[PDB]
Amino acid sequence: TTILAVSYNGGVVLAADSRTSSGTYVVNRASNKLTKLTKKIYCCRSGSAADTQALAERVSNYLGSYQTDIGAGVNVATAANLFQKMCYMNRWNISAGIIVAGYDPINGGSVYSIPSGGSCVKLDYALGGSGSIFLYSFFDANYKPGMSKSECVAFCQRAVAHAYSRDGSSGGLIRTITLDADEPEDQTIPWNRSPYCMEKDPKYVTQATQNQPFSSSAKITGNRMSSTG
Amino acid sequence: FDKYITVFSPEGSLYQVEYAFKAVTYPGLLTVAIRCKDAVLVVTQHLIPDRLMRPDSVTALYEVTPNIGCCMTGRAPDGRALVQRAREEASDYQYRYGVEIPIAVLAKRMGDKAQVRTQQAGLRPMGVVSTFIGMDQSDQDGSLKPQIYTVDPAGWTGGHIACAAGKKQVEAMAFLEKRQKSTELDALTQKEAAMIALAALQSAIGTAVKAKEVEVGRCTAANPAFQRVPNSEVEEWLTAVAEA
Repeated sequence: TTILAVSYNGGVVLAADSRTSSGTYVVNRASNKLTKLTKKIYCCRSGSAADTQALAERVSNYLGSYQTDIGAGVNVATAANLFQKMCYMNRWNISAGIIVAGYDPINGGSVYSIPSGGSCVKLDYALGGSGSIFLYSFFDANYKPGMSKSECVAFCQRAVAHAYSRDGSSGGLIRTITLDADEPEDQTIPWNRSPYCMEKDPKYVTQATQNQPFSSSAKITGNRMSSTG
Repeated sequence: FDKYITVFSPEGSLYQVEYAFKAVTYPGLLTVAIRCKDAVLVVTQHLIPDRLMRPDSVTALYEVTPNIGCCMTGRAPDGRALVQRAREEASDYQYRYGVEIPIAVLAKRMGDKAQVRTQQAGLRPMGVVSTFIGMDQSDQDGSLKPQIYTVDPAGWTGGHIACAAGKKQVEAMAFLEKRQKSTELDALTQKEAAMIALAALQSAIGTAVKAKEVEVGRCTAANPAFQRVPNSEVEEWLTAVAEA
């Protein structure tokens, strides 16, 4: 699993791979890991699909009841503090690594990492799931806050790609979603048109010189590719 | 002794429940809902005699879920409390069955809640007539078709082409019934239907109403969410009633 919210000025971008593996076999190739809590407050879901879906629905339900009775929008904070309480109560039973991002009119574009333990850390950008570990360095280098909505999307895709290209667990489609004052823009970058992949990168075209023919000279040439040669 | 608990009289009537139907009449507020072809209105009286009372705050019509709007009539606070039971109910449903509660169910579940208070002694029937309105997806084609459902303190759920509840509900039904013989009432545009509702409100109480002295709820096939109507658009209907 690879997930990441980043905030731009107006709002946020969540982004995700689309692969749920039972370890080494890919059960689903096209999972939506971005899970609507309210109109403008999506959560990303890393870890046991069961547990994050059950929590996303349990919270999406309280936010619905809340949103009705207060007769106003929900603050993203409210979504994250609800999600923290539920991730924290069961922190032993479940295996859930959540990112609640969203837009409310009061604060604008808010992003909360709720990792395993049930911490809840308001941030400029959050990384979750197996394929997070790859991005941390990639962000520290190439991320540059105060991006336009357009760049933050084009960036997050590029990120989710660099992660899913190295991680096994992660892979497939790169779902994003932008949550701001305007109507939510989801887009689903299919692998065949991903911004980065090791396969198409010219760095990795030339093969490692492992096989190497029986020669009369320590001079490494290339691999052996014909039996005749 | 028959009168002060929920038990049958010799003539087979639960007196406490006849006496809750009187608690709907008592406040002197009249609501009229009306289904049209593509939408539902619910028109309520909104009388604030105090100049100091904030108009905004006092509502008859609450949202229950985004797609289903209430309109309580009777003891405001009993209303307020049913709406909370109705929300609890509609959230319970949303969680257990993972879809929005269909209005026909919501009404019928509130029917059974209000029945329980007519059976267990020592609970007071909620002195109020719930008037749930909302679109309901017909499973034949996929079309959103408008619905009204009244619960009453007996626990009697029913659907309605149009309906009234409150002070003059007899005279407001008499006006709608006489205007059901002329027209079809389910082949009407949202505008026409409103003019009939706001003419029934007018006919019943006996006075010309302002766009401030009513609040109006609405759901359409185009916009199925339960909206309050702005006082601008209600004034275009009260000017159009005074003309014809």
